[PDB]
Amino acid sequence: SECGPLQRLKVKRQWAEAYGSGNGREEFGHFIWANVFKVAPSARDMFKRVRGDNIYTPAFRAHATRVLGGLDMCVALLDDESVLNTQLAHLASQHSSRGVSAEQYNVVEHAVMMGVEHEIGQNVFDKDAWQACLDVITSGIQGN
Amino acid sequence: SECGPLQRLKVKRQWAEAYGSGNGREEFGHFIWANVFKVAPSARDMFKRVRGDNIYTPAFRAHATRVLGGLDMCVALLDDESVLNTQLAHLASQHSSRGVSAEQYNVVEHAVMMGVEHEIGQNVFDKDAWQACLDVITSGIQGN
Amino acid sequence: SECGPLQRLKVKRQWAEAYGSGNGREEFGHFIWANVFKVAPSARDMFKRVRGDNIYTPAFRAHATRVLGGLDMCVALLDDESVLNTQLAHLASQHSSRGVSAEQYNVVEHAVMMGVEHEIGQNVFDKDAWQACLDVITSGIQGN
Amino acid sequence: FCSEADATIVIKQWNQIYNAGIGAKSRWTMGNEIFSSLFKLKPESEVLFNNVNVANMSSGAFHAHTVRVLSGLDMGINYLNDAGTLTSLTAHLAAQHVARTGLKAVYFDAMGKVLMTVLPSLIDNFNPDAWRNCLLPLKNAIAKGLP
Amino acid sequence: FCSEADATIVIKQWNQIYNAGIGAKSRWTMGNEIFSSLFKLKPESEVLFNNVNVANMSSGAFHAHTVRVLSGLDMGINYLNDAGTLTSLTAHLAAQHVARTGLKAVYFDAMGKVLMTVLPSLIDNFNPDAWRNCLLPLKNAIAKGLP
Amino acid sequence: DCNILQRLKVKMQWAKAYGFGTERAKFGNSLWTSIFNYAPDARDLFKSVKSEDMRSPQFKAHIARVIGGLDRVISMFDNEDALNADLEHLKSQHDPRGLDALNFVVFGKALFATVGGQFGVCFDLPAWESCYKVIAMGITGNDMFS
Amino acid sequence: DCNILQRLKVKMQWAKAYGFGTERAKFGNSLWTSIFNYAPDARDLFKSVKSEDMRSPQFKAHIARVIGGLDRVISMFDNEDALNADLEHLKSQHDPRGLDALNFVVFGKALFATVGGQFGVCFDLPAWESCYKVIAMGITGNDMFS
Amino acid sequence: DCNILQRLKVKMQWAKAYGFGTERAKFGNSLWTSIFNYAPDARDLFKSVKSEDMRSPQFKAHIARVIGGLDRVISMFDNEDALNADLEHLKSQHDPRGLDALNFVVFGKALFATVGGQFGVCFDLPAWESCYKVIAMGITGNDMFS
Amino acid sequence: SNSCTTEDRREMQLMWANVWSAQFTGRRLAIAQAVFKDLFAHVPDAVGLFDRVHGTEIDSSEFKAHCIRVVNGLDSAIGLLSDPSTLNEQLSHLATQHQERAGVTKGGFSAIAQSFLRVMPQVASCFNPDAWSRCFNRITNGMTEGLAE
Amino acid sequence: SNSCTTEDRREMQLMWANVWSAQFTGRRLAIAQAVFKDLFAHVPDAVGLFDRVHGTEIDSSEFKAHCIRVVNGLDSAIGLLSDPSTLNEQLSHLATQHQERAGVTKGGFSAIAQSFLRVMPQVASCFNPDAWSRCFNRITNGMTEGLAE
Ligand code: HEM
Ligand code: HEM
Ligand code: HEM
Ligand code: HEM
Ligand code: HEM
Ligand code: HEM
Ligand code: HEM
Ligand code: HEM
Ligand code: HEM
Ligand code: HEM
Ligand SMILES: *[C@@H]1O[C@H](CO[C@@H]2O[C@@H](C)[C@@H](O)[C@@H](O)[C@@H]2O)[C@@H](O)[C@H](O)[C@H]1NC(C)=O
Ligand SMILES: *[C@@H]1O[C@H](CO[C@@H]2O[C@@H](C)[C@@H](O)[C@@H](O)[C@@H]2O)[C@@H](O)[C@H](O)[C@H]1NC(C)=O
Ligand SMILES: [Ca+2]
Ligand SMILES: [Ca+2]
Ligand SMILES: [Ca+2]
Repeated sequence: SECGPLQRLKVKRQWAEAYGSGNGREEFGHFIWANVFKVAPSARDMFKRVRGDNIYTPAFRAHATRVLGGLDMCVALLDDESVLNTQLAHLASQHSSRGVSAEQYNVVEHAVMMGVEHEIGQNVFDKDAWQACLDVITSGIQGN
Repeated sequence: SECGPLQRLKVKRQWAEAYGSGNGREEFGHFIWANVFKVAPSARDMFKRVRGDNIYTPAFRAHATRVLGGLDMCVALLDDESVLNTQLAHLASQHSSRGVSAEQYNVVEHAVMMGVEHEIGQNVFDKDAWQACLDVITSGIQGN
Repeated sequence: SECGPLQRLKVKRQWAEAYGSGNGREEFGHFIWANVFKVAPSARDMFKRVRGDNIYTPAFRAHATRVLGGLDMCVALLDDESVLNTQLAHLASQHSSRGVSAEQYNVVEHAVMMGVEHEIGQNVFDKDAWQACLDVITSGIQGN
Repeated sequence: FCSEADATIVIKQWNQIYNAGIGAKSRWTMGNEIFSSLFKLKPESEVLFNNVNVANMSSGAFHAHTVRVLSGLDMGINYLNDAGTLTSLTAHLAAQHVARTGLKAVYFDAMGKVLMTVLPSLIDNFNPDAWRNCLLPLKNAIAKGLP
Repeated sequence: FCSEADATIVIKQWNQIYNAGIGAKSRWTMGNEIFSSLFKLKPESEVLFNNVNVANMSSGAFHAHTVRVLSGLDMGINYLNDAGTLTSLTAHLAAQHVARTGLKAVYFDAMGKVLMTVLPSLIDNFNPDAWRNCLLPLKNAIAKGLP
Repeated sequence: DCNILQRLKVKMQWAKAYGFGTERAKFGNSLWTSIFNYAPDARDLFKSVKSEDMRSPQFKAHIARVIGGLDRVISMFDNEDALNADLEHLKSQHDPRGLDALNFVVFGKALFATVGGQFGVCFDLPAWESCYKVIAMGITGNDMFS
Repeated sequence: DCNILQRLKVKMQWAKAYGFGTERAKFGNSLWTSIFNYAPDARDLFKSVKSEDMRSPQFKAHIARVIGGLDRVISMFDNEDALNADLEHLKSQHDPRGLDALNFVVFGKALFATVGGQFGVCFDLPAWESCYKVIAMGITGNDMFS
Repeated sequence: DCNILQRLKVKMQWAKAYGFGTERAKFGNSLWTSIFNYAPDARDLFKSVKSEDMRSPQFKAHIARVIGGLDRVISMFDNEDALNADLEHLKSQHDPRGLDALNFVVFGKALFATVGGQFGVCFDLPAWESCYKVIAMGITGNDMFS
Repeated sequence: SNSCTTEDRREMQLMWANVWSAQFTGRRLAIAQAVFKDLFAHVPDAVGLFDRVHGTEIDSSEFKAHCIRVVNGLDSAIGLLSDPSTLNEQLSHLATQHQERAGVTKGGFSAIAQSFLRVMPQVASCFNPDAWSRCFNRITNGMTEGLAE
Repeated sequence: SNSCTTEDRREMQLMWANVWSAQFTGRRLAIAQAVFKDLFAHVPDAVGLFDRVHGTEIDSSEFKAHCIRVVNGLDSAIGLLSDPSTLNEQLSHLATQHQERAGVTKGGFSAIAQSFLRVMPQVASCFNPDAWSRCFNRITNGMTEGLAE
């Protein structure tokens, strides 16, 4: 599937519902990263500075806050190709010296998809649109 | 445990509650097949024609509709040995040229059991009756 | 993290909420042991006498009742070092001839933690306090 | 036109992707996808939009055209429960199209298939029967009198 | 002092770990952790509690002291929405501390940091801003007039 | 005036006061009840849409087209190219009718009273005055909206 | 202009939007919140009534005095002698403060949004515009309000 | 008397009748309304906390300290060491005031009426009589509470 | 309009649920056999279309299992009237199952539509023939897409 | 007291949500660019602090992406006002991001605080400047812990 103009609009609205205003964001981020470290417990080591051992701490919750904010910036820019590439390159530099594998980007990809679906319901979740447009995002964070 | 006359009656009533009238059937079928492909992702390939890659598509939802209808016919026939064997043989021919392993029939078996329990509650779920009577069903779909 | 006087108080109150008065105890115990046997299906064999094959039976539900009662006695004694060691030694003798590995005690440890969190919510669950004080409990049941 | 329960489904699904609190960029993004698809089913119809600079679908003139087309579609949808007013609204839209030379009723059939194709990609739980029950009377009322 | 919504949060989180249905053992367990921490930030202040046998923090005299300190703190918290009564309550607590020789206002600053450190280890979803907004006016009103 | 912040403000308050479904028609009826009350002479200009009976399907259709035009123009407030192109399109439609520009002043007053009366006390009247001038200037070209 | 019929309309719509009891305080707070949001620099003109904190007793007392002046001026709209005597009295209190008359234009905009937002869709904005001019002319003497 | 079972019983019923928040102050006011009604002469003993007006912040502060003292003493019922130490502390505070011990009898009666009136019919009066004697004995040392 | 509306969809699922037996085939079998008896007595050459499932022996286990499959397929379609996206996919699968069979045309579906219109009021309470047929025809329209007249 | 109360926290999230666009940067970009335009027109030497993100070219893609990051950071902090424990951690991370940059002081935050106080009423309905600044200052107090005056 392709992340076309229609899929970008659908992903935008579905993200806004799942991400919400701010009340469910702590639960939203917790659901995502509990899935990440369950599927890949070995990834916890890269999060030593933000208490990856304990995702219930305020230190990691702020990290999950920043990660979701990064996704929100990308999703809000899916209809703005020029500015989206600039912000994706900024995320790339934030992960450059961390050795994040392409396997892990897909793990977080799947957790984000399970989290949005868990937030808005399998009844409306558009898996093809979400998979194609998160590929565009993660592929930009890995340089290419 | 044995799928006797009493266990067939209990499975009938518990299936009717989980399967319902039609409103929760989409969620019921989704819960089952999300469990199937999670426990055995390799089984997705046999479902190429019905979009096994994306169980959110209308194409796969109709396939899950047919699978649940097949279970409903079998469960409704558990008290009618003669007619049940006829319908089980019809299901057997529908899977004859597909190479379905005995391991997979048990995977779907477990997903159906987790789905019914998730629908009616662990507080009332009769695991012995469900396991013994689904064995009778799957064993008939495999010829023997 | 250390199971200090403050962590013992927090674990006490959080356990009392999750364990409750008696209405949700059947669901509480089921959630725990469904996690145990899923992470370690090989552990079912040690529970032959109490129907470890079928955790829905009244026989296993009474076993889960006794296990939770044992945890309740330990948690209620976390502020009483002398009496806690006596009861922990009683639990040790109840598991002496059963060959329970240190890996399994941590599996049940994690299930209990997931069950309490599932009961009181990730929003308030204190993972460090629960991990440190359950270590004190399990380490006493293993002799040392 | 269509029933109140069907119209209720169409109106709620439409406001989901189109309302007053939606920036015009996504408005003409949907418009461009709709008309680009119409020109792939009936390439003969692209010549009819020369007055609004269809040669450049990124221009202000053509963005404004798709905006007012989608606004007319929104106006028809939001009056599905006012059959008397919808009749007058669609009669006015028909006169605005019958006067245009080169328009065939088959072009509105192709537009219907474009809408039935694009909207499920945008709308959650798109109901094609409720939409057919309401859009098809709209389509015929706008194409009433077209060759 | 502090707002009604802030006071409501402080009062509910406080009753969570301290109320009438709580045995005194956990009462002085919290008291011992609080004062032990105070003596690690300001070791000079431990001498001021010699009259209540601070040399043995397991004694009945010192357990009773921490009990009445936490009871006074509980009294201030439960009157956060009665600003007139809280003023008189804190003025009485101030006189009970100004008369004690060797007490500096900095000691109450250290007690504030001890409470901000210990309470999150005991309270679910500890709100440090709501607690700062209410405890700091309490702390200053009790330390009003201290050197 | 009508800077980018006021344009967003106007889009915000418009979407709220405009609503969905049949409330949209009630807003439009209120707008046009005010126009004809502010200037009863303007009613005779709309005999082509049966202004003699504001409940008729003919005038209800006119109401819907007008408030739909406001909606699409307000929605394009943030894109000058599309906005001016649509305002020119509306100008080419209103020019042949030889309308006194003083009625576009009356339209604005009625629009402010209807939007603000529906939106509540947080209605930003200076922003609506400035941004309605942009709309009326595009439709009439008259520099009284300068 | 503000003829006698427009004065009756304004008195009627004011009395409805103004209300009883604590509704007046809420009405006054919205009016002055809108003034300071329309023109944040005008806030520094009210340091004499502690405009730094709008919920302070000093500024709430000023709010009460202003909407009390509006209420008494509007009530006297139908007696020229008493009305002009009070406008002259209000003029003598504001003149030595060297106020830029443009702020009285901003005040009018906030008054219209507040009364209109409270009264609803049938708010007569042209009537309030013309009659507020009479008030602002009486207070400032500036022919900008002529 | 006042065995360990009665001490737990008293702690139970106290926590229920004492409540949380502002109900705590209503309980305390009721307790002291009963004391002064049972013995009007006792009111003059509390002029240092402005008993002349039981609604004053001075007497409300006294009420809070007293019922807070009951709470902490009842909470220590199960630890003799801390209990007696705090009762001695309360004794050293009440001794210099030369109080007639008959008022501590009045205090108990009012406490039973207030707790039982708030707790309901399951109030254990024998347990409260026995365990209040332990409290009054610690504060006064008078063997009339033997 | 003769369209199957959302209102008619609710009414059909009500007419269907008040007759459907969720646990025992006794009621499903009775309705199905009665429909085909009505179909065969009105279209005599239709019995030869079901030679494989013993159409002439309505009480055989082979035709009992076929009747259960037909009613199961109609039950799935009636339920999927609430989700027309999935319904359109299911009606296509049913269409190809009735394709490549000479004798299965659009005329036989109009006949079985009459069969249901005569069987259903005998077993269903509060039966609405208007609302029933509008959505029954909607269902058969998808089942007879690539069939002869 | 001038403290950011729970009441003020609710009001700020209301003032913010009624202006925030959850799907398109058009409203976020407009507010941010308008804030920095106000900041640069009041603090001329501040533009040199953003040489890396093309501060002089407010309409560049580089400064558009920076503006989106600033508003995203403020949006996360306003939401975290409901969870001050996590907020304190996020405000520390923002502090070190503004540390080790000569020219970034507590005076620039007092200036951008004025910038927001002038931009927000133009775009926000029912704007409360008192409640807004009390919690905005609470947010900046954590962002300027280890900064110069
Ligand atoms: C796929 C979308 C992702 C997004 C939107 C994202 C976003 C972010 C953001 C905004 C930060 C903050 C950086 C800073 O403030 O210095 C961050 C940090 C980090 N991210 Fe990601 N990230 C993504 C994927 C991943 C993955 C897949 C991994 C590893 C498996 C990862 C590992 C890290 C690490 C180790 C940090 C450092 C945090 C610290 O120690 O302070 N990221 N990420
Ligand atoms: C255990 C109870 C099962 C039931 C009641 C059931 C039922 C059905 C039904 C009714 C169909 C429709 C066939 C048709 O209309 O042509 C079907 C198709 C199919 N089934 Fe099953 N099935 C079961 C088990 C399984 C398992 C365990 C697998 C594989 C792991 C499987 C794989 C398939 C495949 C590949 C198709 C073909 C679908 C297509 O491509 O159109 N089935 N099944
Ligand atoms: C970690 C905390 C644990 C607690 C509080 C606990 C508690 C108990 C209690 C109270 C009994 C009842 C003994 C009796 O009445 O005779 C019991 C039995 C038993 N426990 Fe545990 N246990 C714990 C861990 C484990 C683990 C990790 C395992 C194995 C992986 C285990 C395996 C068993 C077995 C096999 C029995 C025998 C039950 C029977 O056959 O009657 N226990 N446990
Ligand atoms: C739901 C479907 C449609 C709707 C709601 C619709 C509505 C509209 C509206 C509101 C206008 C502008 C009227 C004005 O000038 O005020 C317009 C213009 C026009 N439409 Fe349609 N329309 C639809 C489908 C079609 C189709 C299928 C065609 C095929 C050729 C078509 C051809 C045109 C043309 C040529 C114009 C004039 C462009 C110009 O101004 O140069 N429309 N339509
Ligand atoms: C929230 C903080 C505090 C509260 C609520 C509090 C309250 C109290 C109370 C109720 C008493 C007993 C009064 C009585 O005799 O009836 C007391 C005693 C005392 N407090 Fe405080 N206090 C606090 C902090 C501090 C701090 C920081 C110091 C530092 C030195 C301090 C020093 C003392 C001393 C020396 C005594 C007397 C001990 C004795 O009786 O020998 N307090 N306090
Ligand atoms: C912002 C202000 C206005 C907007 C957005 C607007 C918009 C519209 C629209 C969309 C139409 C329908 C064109 C068509 O579909 O053929 C229309 C028609 C018309 N407008 Fe306006 N209009 C505005 C103000 C006015 C005013 C102030 C007057 C006169 C005082 C006026 C007089 C007319 C007339 C006479 C028609 C044609 C009625 C008919 O179709 O018979 N408009 N306008
Ligand atoms: C438009 C209708 C207005 C009315 C009816 C009105 C009414 C009043 C009244 C009754 C007072 C109290 C005078 C006293 O008792 O000393 C007052 C004071 C004042 N007014 Fe106005 N006012 C209006 C507009 C304005 C405007 C637009 C401004 C400035 C932007 C303004 C500036 C002031 C000032 C500075 C004071 C002095 C406050 C003090 O320190 O006592 N007024 N006004
Ligand atoms: C169980 C019974 C009682 C308890 C627990 C109790 C407790 C207290 C407490 C905590 C204080 C505050 C001491 C301080 O902070 O300085 C106090 C003060 C006082 N009590 Fe009692 N009390 C009791 C009975 C009585 C009775 C029966 C009387 C007299 C009839 C009495 C007379 C006083 C007086 C005069 C004061 C001082 C008032 C002042 O501060 O000016 N108490 N009591
Ligand atoms: C609402 C009306 C109908 C429904 C829901 C329906 C449904 C079904 C279903 C589910 C099957 C099973 C196919 C399989 O398991 O592979 C089937 C088979 C069949 N149907 Fe229908 N059907 C309908 C009407 C008709 C009519 C009117 C005819 C002929 C005039 C017809 C002819 C057949 C034939 C020949 C078969 C295959 C027989 C066999 O497999 O031995 N159907 N139908
Ligand atoms: C509420 C106020 C502010 C917020 C929420 C905020 C937030 C942010 C954020 C999220 C970043 C991105 C850092 C990164 O991605 O690594 C950033 C960068 C930066 N900020 Fe702020 N900021 C604020 C005020 C200020 C002020 C007042 C100044 C200077 C006077 C300033 C100077 C900078 C600089 C120099 C950078 C780095 C530029 C670059 O990376 O090219 N910030 N800020
Ligand atoms: C197509 O139009 C694009 C959009 O630019 C806008 O519209 C054009 C018509 C001009 O008015 C321009 O000033 C506007 O900014 C252009 O960017 C693009 O270059 C155009 N393409 C071609 C091939 O001309
Ligand atoms: C410290 O105090 C501990 C607590 O015992 C109780 O308090 C003391 C003061 C005595 O009154 C005793 O009778 C009480 O049971 C003692 O257990 C401990 O030995 C004391 N420590 C030292 C070093 O004296
Ligand atoms: Ca990927
Ligand atoms: Ca099996
Ligand atoms: Ca362990």
